[PDB]
Amino acid sequence: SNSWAVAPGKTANGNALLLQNPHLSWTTDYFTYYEAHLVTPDFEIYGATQIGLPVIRFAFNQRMGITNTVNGMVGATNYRLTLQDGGYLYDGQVRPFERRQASYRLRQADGSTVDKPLEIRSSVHGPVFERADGTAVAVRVAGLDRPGMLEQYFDMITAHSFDDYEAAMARMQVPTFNIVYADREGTINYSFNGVAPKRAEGDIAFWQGNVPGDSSRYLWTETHPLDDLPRVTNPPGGFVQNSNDPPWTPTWPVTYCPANHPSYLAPQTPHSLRAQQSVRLMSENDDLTLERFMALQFSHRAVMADRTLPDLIPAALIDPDPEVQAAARLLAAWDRDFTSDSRAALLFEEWARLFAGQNFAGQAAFATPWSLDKPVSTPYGVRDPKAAVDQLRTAIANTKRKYGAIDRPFGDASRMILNDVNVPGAAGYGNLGSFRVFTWSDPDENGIRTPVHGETWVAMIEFSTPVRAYGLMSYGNSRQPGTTHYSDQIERVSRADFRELLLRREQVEAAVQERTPFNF
Amino acid sequence: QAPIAAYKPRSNEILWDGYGVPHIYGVDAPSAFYGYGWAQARSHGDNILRLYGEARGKGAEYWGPDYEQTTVWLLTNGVPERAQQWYAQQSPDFRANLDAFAAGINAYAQQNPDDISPEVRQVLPVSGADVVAHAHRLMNFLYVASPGRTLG
Ligand SMILES: O=C(O)CCCC(=O)O
Repeated sequence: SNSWAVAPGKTANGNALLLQNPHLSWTTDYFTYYEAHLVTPDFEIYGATQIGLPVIRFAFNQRMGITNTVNGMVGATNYRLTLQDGGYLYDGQVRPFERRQASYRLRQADGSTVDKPLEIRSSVHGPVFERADGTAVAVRVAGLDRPGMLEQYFDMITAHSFDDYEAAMARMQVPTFNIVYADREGTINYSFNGVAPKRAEGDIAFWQGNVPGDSSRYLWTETHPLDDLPRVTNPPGGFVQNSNDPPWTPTWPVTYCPANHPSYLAPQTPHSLRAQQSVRLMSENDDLTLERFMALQFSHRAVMADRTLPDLIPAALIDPDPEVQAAARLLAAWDRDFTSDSRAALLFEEWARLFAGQNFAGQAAFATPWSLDKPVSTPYGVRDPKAAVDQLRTAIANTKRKYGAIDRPFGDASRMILNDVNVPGAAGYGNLGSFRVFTWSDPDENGIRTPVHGETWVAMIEFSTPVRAYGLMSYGNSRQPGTTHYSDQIERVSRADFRELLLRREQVEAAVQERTPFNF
Repeated sequence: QAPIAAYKPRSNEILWDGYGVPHIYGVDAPSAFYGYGWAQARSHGDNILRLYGEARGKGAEYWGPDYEQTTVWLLTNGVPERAQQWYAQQSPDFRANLDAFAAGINAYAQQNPDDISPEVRQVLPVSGADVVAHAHRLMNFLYVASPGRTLG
């Protein structure tokens, strides 16, 4: 997921700019976004949200707007229990478990339902589960006493000022997410939100693993107020952003650093290349227009290539295998952008899978390690070019096997197929540096692949008066059997041809295709 | 200077555009939420009902084996019961909007029984607590505490 908020001073017309760009699975049901527009005499909200939610998480109206990315707030703890004498050892003594005998019905293949017993054991920590390996784990989830999640989002998106907005956020009812804000008043904001347990020791990595469940020493009970969390408002840079990267480069120049917060809040790992493109695209550009802003969102740079090809190519060219040489020349001529016509893209990917692991996040193979002091220009280079060339050798085999050739056109193999619409793909994996994202699936017997996750709801809003907004939903606004609104937007996505989002009554009335009057 | 004058809807109606995007207009909050619930049932009714069913911890009951792991995960963490509590702990105003949302879904299924998939019919009628349950499952037992990280 990507998120951008531009301050007036950094734009041409003087109105804030906002980008809603959540990345989620295209198939998981509870991750499906829906686009809607609500209007009553006292408020207006437009935007997308996961199906089933009565409130719009990615919203905007004539006054303000927000967006969300994943920050992974470690809001729960998995404790390893030390079983002993029917109970579990805690603070030197054997404590008994809380036991409740519950049950549920299991539907049978014949239509009937068998009654199945379910025992629920709990430690002072929380519910206990037994992993397949035999490890007894107790999960303690923070914020179970915050029932106002839905109303907080509702009050946040209907806020009449940044002040009211923050006040709503301060209730700490939304347990996670990075949230970005922007309004017609000119304020932009980034907030590493969520309910974080107050701890006296241990870094995030410690709390992300199995914490010892045999001592009150690790039993947290309180949570941090909104003021303890990393946040940025109107920074000197004139923008804020987050692309799932740790909250350490929310803007440029930064307004804080890791040392300013407890070490268990977020990680301090190398920022993905997409995240880096994000910081560059915003900081490097000034006097932005809505159009230019939109154009920047389409960025699909093979950043990984700029970091490795200068070292890989020369090394490959000296290899005796003529095919490795040809591959080297093919990659050398590539403009390093994931376009439909790129004959080198697929090949580069395959090598990347080996050079940096399947998820493309591996760091072990760079000559210069990542550094927060050079957050958008590291890691760099190839550590062992000889090895890398072997990896390329293997990649050539893999590319030919998967696609039938080392120089197959990216867009010929990468397709976006919904119902009977089959359009050419572009852009790609975020970890390779592509900002606009399409996590392509493995190919089928014919080398064809489609998006498994990536761009879903995408909108860019300018808070002028009236506001101007554009957007697109990859998989349409409906998945009900036989609907014509599932595959009717993917063709436009393939051309980055965005729809103007209609907020004004007159605009709506002009585009209405169906009227459903109702009464409650 | 000041935002463009807001629209004052004088009747409850949904204006759908060419892409299936619903523009829900209500004379008040509850009305708009009802409209929102109707639209969602229209566009994603089957999966919403199924998910709501799971949030009740009825996954194994309604659809068998393939939904049993999630049922155990949600029951052991008392999600469906906590959803009842959270629902009851809502401010009267907002609880009214949630009731309206569920009513909109029920209403749509009522007026369009043919659009609802057989397997998820038994879920109906849905309630405000169901809306709370699902949201509670999505936030705390999917995003924050996934069953994968606990079990491995
Ligand atoms: O907030 C959301 O809707 C989830 C998507 C964020 C991400 O996965 O980065």
